[PDB]
Amino acid sequence: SPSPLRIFTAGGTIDQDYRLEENGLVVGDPFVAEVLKTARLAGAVSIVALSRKDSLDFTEADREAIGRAVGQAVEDHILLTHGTDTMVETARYLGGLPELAGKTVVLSGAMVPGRVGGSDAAFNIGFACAAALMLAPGVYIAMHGKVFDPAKTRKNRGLGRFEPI
Amino acid sequence: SMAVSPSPLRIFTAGGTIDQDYRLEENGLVVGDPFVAEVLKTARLAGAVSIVALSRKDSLDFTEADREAIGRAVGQAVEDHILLTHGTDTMVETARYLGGLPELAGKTVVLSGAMVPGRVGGSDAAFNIGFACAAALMLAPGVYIAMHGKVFDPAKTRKNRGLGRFEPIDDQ
Amino acid sequence: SPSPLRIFTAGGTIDQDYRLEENGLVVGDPFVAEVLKTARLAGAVSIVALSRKDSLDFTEADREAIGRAVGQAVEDHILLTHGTDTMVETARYLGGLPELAGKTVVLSGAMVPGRVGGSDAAFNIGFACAAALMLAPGVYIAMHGKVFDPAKTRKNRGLGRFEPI
Amino acid sequence: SMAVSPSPLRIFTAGGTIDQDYRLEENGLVVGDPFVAEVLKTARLAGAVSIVALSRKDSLDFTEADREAIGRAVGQAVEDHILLTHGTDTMVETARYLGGLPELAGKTVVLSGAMVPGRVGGSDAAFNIGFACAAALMLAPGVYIAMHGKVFDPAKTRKNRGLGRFEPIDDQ
Ligand SMILES: [Cl-]
Ligand SMILES: [Cl-]
Repeated sequence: SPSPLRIFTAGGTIDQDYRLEENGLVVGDPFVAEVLKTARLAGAVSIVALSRKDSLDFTEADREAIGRAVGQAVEDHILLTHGTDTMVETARYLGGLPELAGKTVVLSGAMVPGRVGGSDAAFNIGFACAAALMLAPGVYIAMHGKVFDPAKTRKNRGLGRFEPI
Repeated sequence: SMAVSPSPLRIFTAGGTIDQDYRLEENGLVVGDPFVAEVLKTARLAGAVSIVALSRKDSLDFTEADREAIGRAVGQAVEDHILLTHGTDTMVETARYLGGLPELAGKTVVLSGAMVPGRVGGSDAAFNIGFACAAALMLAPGVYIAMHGKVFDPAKTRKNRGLGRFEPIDDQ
Repeated sequence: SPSPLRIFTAGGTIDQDYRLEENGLVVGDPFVAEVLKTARLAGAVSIVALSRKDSLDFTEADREAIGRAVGQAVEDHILLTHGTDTMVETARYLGGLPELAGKTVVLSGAMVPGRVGGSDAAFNIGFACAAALMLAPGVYIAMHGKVFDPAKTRKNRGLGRFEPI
Repeated sequence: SMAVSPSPLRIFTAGGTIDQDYRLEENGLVVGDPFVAEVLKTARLAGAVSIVALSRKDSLDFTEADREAIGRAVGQAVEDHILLTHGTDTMVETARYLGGLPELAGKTVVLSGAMVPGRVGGSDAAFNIGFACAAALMLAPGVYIAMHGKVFDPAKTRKNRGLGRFEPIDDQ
């Protein structure tokens, strides 16, 4: 085989881990690296860290910086792992950038941290890798085993899911 | 009417390494329950996926009659998006057989599985299930093998039994 | 085989699990039950739920109620899973009760939730079950692969461990 | 002087089910690295435990010379608290052999392992390691089998190979 994939990590629930110092969860090392370590991949992949912030902390300036970072990739297939709180805001922002118009850009993450039992993360990473390879140029959210149009999607905080508007 | 989430994907299971589990009686691994069901249980799916168990035979007892039954089951499915979980040692033989059924011509059929049992630590299984579900939804009609985070053409693929990987057969 | 063991669950980090509604960890179902399900035990065990409170929330009245509950057990071998924040306070309280003087009472738990990767919980449960069977009547803390005297122990919050005073 | 945490327990590993792991080459389980090390890595121990790997032989290739080497290693240890991880099919034979060595008379020696490999989901291994570490520290000198959350007298124990459990031999 497939086209080279570049993966950017912006934090989120997917990456949370337990720390004794905080007596709870903190954004830790990118879980996507753990998943891809055992995926026995054939194709070229590179993983780059952007952020470990809470996605609620992202400003417009942070989304502009994420846009420029995705634009630094020569790869035309991109996965961004991200928190679900503001995944829609980032995805809509990227979808408006003429500079990304040739790329397939998929945002994903997890509702349950990858390091907690019963997580969606590994499935979501496989699904989102396929989506980043196979979908036409555009910006997408891949969650819940489907592909969402960011312009027509919202995060339901109370129900812990993405849904059509 | 209130929105109904479609369920475009059906899954069939034929066993293989992906489903192996330890049994005290055998003092070893046997083909267990379908591991794909465990992965989808926690995937928080928007739709549902019907998972239909076809066979758990050991690779050695898996016959041509068994492959026929798989082709009947895939062709009879209403869904046009199909994932078959299967052993890797004869996945190419099953994929090639399904590619020859004209009844499958409008369906996207993806075969997948795992090199390491899902119930053993460090398994490729969950990644492979996520990737193969997407592939079965997104690829054009045809028969494919989805492994190692890529798509293989069954007519141009072999299994390297030593290394536990699929490899392309290069054109000459 | 061994003498019957009664296990009481009072919550704590050991039992924490991720909930979408809280966007974080909450005290969930007792992890000791998950561990003992696969331990293939020969002996008689019964598990009883007392509390799912944060151990910091326990009052003197709650510790008196825990004492009376342990006293309702005919078993002379007792494990109490508990949060580490006030495990010493509960253990010292129980150690002062003449009514428990014939029982072996062991408190344990985990520094990392059992449902998070890399947890101490399963090891701690095996160790603490053995301790509850094998130690002389008394009240003990079993953590870090050793047995602590509650009267001579403190929880180091900053270092996430129990240590001699 | 500032307090030094003693390390009263030494661990020896002789393989067994507890250590089995999946290998692509064998298309199956082999005796892998010592799983006891994985469990103790995350136990947040106050002391340290030296873990000494003695053997990984398949039960079939495990010989009387191999049992002798285990008795030499346990007797030469400075520690008087010893846990040996081992296969369950011949744990009673090894335990009985060690019980006959006068050099072991002041040591508490516990044998343990797992019915299900540590690297397979749903394994007894971590519980068994915690329980057997405590047992090796708390029991009086002697040789014991610690499994199923209890202590077995090797002279009065058999393995039920069908059920994957140790059972007492009742006195008559
Ligand atoms: Cl938290
Ligand atoms: Cl095997």
